[PDB]
Amino acid sequence: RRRVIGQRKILPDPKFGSELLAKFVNILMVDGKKSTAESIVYSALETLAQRSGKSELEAFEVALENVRPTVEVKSRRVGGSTYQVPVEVRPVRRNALAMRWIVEAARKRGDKSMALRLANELSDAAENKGTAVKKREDVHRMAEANKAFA
Amino acid sequence: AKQSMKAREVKRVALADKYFAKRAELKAIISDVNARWNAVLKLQTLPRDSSPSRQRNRCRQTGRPHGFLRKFGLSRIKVREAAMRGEIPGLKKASW
Amino acid sequence: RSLKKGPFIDLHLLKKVEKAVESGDKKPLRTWSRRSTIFPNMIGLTIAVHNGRQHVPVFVTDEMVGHKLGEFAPTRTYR
Amino acid sequence: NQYYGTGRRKSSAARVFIKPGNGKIVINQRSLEQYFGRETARMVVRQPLELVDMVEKLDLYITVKGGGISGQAGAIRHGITRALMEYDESLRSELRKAGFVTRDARQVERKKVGLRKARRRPQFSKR
Amino acid sequence: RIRIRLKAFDHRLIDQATAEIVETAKRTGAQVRGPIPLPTRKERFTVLISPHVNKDARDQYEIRTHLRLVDIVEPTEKTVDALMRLDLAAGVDVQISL
Amino acid sequence: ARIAGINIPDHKHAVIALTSIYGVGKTRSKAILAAAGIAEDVKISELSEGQIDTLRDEVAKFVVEGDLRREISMSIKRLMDLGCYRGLRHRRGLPVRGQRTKTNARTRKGPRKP
Amino acid sequence: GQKVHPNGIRLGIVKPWNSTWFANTKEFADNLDSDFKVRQYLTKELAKASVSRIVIERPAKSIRVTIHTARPGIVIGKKGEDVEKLRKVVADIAGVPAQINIAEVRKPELDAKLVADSITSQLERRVMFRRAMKRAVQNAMRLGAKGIKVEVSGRLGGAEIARTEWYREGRVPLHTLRADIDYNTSEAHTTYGVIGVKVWIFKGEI
RNA sequence: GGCCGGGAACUCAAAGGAGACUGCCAGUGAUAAACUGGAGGAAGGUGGGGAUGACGUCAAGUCAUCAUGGCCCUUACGACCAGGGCUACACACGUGCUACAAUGGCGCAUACAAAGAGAAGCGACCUCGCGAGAGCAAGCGGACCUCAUAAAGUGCGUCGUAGUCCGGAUUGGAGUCUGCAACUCGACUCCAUGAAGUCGGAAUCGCUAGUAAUCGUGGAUCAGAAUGCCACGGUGAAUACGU
Ligand SMILES: [Mg+2]
Ligand SMILES: [Mg+2]
Ligand SMILES: [Mg+2]
Ligand SMILES: [Mg+2]
Ligand SMILES: [Mg+2]
Ligand SMILES: [Mg+2]
Ligand SMILES: [Mg+2]
Ligand SMILES: [Mg+2]
Ligand SMILES: [Mg+2]
Repeated sequence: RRRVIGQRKILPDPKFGSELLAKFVNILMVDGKKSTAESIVYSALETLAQRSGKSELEAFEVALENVRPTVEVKSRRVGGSTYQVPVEVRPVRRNALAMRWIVEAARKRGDKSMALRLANELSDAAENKGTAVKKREDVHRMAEANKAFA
Repeated sequence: AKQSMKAREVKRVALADKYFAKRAELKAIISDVNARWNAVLKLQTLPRDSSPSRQRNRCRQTGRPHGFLRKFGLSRIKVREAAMRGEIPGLKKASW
Repeated sequence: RSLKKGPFIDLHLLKKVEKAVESGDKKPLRTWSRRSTIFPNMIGLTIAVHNGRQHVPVFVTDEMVGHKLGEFAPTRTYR
Repeated sequence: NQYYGTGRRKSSAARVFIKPGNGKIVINQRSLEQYFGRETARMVVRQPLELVDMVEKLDLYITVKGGGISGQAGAIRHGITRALMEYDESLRSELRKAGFVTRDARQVERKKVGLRKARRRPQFSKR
Repeated sequence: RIRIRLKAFDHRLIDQATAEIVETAKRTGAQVRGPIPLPTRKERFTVLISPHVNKDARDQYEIRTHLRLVDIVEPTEKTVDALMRLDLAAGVDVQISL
Repeated sequence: ARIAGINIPDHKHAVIALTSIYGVGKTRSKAILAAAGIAEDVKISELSEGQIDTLRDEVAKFVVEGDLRREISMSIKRLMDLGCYRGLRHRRGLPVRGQRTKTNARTRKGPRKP
Repeated sequence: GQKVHPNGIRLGIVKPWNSTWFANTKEFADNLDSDFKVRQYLTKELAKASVSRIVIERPAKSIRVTIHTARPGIVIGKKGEDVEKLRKVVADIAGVPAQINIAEVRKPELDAKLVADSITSQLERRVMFRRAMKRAVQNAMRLGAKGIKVEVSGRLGGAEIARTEWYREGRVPLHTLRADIDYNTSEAHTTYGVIGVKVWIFKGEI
């Protein structure tokens, strides 16, 4: 409300040193088990970076580039009616949502081990193939379909 | 409190001491692995209320069978009530 | 039934039941020591166990020994 | 000659001994790696070092206790950067500039009465 | 070679008893080990404040049992009795041992 | 192989497989191996002849499959036909371990009977 | 109902304990019981003694029992007679060598317990409940002090519906730990109902 | 082996003291209050959290803690004893614990903590026991001794997505211990049995940081029945445009 927090500075990626990558590990992290998280992020970040051949953060970026929404609808209760109005998503949010979607979808990929799942979803994303990108499509389709209010 | 009950406790106290205190030993004795004696094991039948696990402390001040604190020997209520007037030494609102 | 070593019972039933052993079977045995284990001496005897309401005609049986005279007299009334 | 640095965080007391010589690192009478080896921990310890040369700079004697893994590690890093000031009161400006000289006043909160975990308020549901 | 277990409820009091035992003992031979503090055991007490219902009430009290070590090194003939000539304060508690 | 009857566990380690034998758990299964002279990781299926032979022969000691599920019901009856609180409970679909009936007992009685 | 007990919330500072004596967990329990038995007896046997406080120290198997009465004369008796009398009883009631010292009083109109115990007594005397309030206040505020607050519970005048009365002069910051307030109560057993009483006397800040 | 002299440095212990005031800097604000950043500093904007709850509101709760006006019971609404009941079960509602697993299970190896409890107690060592536990018996009224070899975790290996080495309810057989006393109705151990459960509708709850989440630890009551309550520390997030 009146408050004005902001962006809680996150500790840079250890094996690398990228703030973005760092928060990506937290999103996947669970029960405050930060170690277990990294043990999964890298293992899958490697099995993929290998195939792509290019540096992790590149294949990583590309993957996100697809699962990157530009606009989304924001609920608004104005006039005894909840009108769904779309709006361009800020830069920071874009990366966040993407990462969140990637994991949330990767976690439920029915594979064998989280690592493998993550690796796959991360790939499929880099070419609108997995569920991550799917979300963005449904979200982006939400907008425009409400562009009237936009 | 219940006067009747209040005194009920007292009797169980005396008995437990005036008897088992120097008799209950029988257990670790003839009722334990040495020579465990069905006969002696049937003898314990006489005191009953002499058993220790028959008291209920009760608030010394009042008698509340529940709210109790071995330390002060008072009921959860009296403790607070007295502790405030400074009747209890070294006891005050704890915080940290 | 856990009682480690030593089938416990009340002195009452003992002194009374033993008399039955010799005097032979006869009238029941008004007893409240439902927490006492059954013995082969009272085997097929005429006993009686309380249960809040009154007593019940309990009769010892072969296997019916290592148990308590109480686990044969239901207490709570249910439909 | 020899220097000492306290350092502590999250109930984690550490004792560092800045001493000139290559770059040995022995914590609690054990190797740096025999404690944090192959773990994301043995990095913070070197942070103050990696920031002003090490391995070929000097060797300190670490003696930490109380706390935990991240606690120990974080604590030691404090003692080190702390003692460093003794050997050179100038490099501080930089150590501080990187959030080192400071002490994480962050500490587990006591479980308040009424709640379920210092903050966790049990659901009441029925309104 | 003689230990003195000093126990008081309030530090203000205990300190006096200590500074006293040591003060006098210093002029009777013994060099004394020193007025050591030692950890303070504090028993806490949580208890319901309101009678009947209202579990989310409760109230917390505590008892800080302060203590000191003392322990006089190189005791003396007069020293021992020199303590009888000085031993008051009801709030404090002593336990001289070997 | 039948081993004790029907039950033909394969692939799974000898220990974890043997447990399939109606009447044995991690304990009885883990011991029967060494006692017979069989490892743990050993796949009952991959095992050589004798490596399965001894099994049956040794498992013949403790009661299993039929006999167990068989006599096990007899003990339940012994007390039921007796008339003790225990048996009485079974013939009423109520817990004997002395649990609460007014609530939680779906495992004993079953799903709601509204 | 809220508001924490002042003398209790100040048991650490600006306010001394009424029973300063050490004791271990074992006998600490019983140690209070006696402390209790002696107090009531010392209170009953000393009705019109006008006693306010009653500290209790327990040294080596000995007892202190420092009485703070407004009328020591009676408490003393013919050449320490009354006092000596009590002492014996206490020692017996506690089963140990008990003593008893008398303490005067810095104006009763300024002591909590007193102003209370008194203001309540008046009620039983069929005095206008309201009058007692103001009466006690006027004095306290006059004999000194910087603040006072009298409070009579319900059933005033004998109304079918009990109602607590207010009234208070001077500043009485109960929120200030470093304020020192002489607070005490006393129930007035009327011909038809009890009547609680609470007195708040603020003498000085620090 | 701080083990021994020895050393009071360091950690710590615990009494006293210093330190933070929007005090200083600049900017917006009338050259106010303030706000917003910056410096310095362990900490910066009532530093974190406690304690502290105005006048009063609900004839809110409590004559079962206690006290008490009134009204009632006085070989009876009073008092004693054994057994039983308060643990009933076809249901429904609230609060919780443990699961549905591979961020996991299982085996072995193995690292870091805090806070507390204790002479009718904590109880080691060694002996026996599959184990609960038993025998003998030291030490400690306690920074000496004991409760007490923290869990997650880290290494290696196994498992292979299976109602599955998941999950444990249920029940059967046999036992340990507490107390006269374990049927009704204790806790736990051993073997066996191995359900539902595959992340849960409408709806709904808590939480803004050492918080949530998660993992262990102690205590009160107490002979003996904690997943409750109170408390401790390990690891350790996400998000906050805006009303
Ligand atoms: Mg009464
Ligand atoms: Mg009891
Ligand atoms: Mg915690
Ligand atoms: Mg305030
Ligand atoms: Mg009402
Ligand atoms: Mg009455
Ligand atoms: Mg109940
Ligand atoms: Mg205990
Ligand atoms: Mg316990």
